[PDB]
Amino acid sequence: PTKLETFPLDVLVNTAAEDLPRGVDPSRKENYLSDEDFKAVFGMTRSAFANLPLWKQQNLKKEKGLF
Repeated sequence: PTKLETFPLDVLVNTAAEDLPRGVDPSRKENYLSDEDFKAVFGMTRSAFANLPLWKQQNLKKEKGLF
C-alpha cells in the first residue's frame, strides 16, 4: 500500500479517534510514528513489533497511550 504519512506522537496520543487526520487508522497508531519516535517508544524494529503476538503489541501500546 501507499507509504503512510508521519504524525507527531502528541497528535496521535491526544486526538479523539473521529478527529484524526485523513488516512489515519486509530487502531494502528504506531505505524504513523516517525522512525525516531517508533524507536524511542518501542525500542525495537517495526518488523519485530509486527511479529509479536497481538496481546503483546496491544499491551505495549496501552502503556504508551497508543492503543
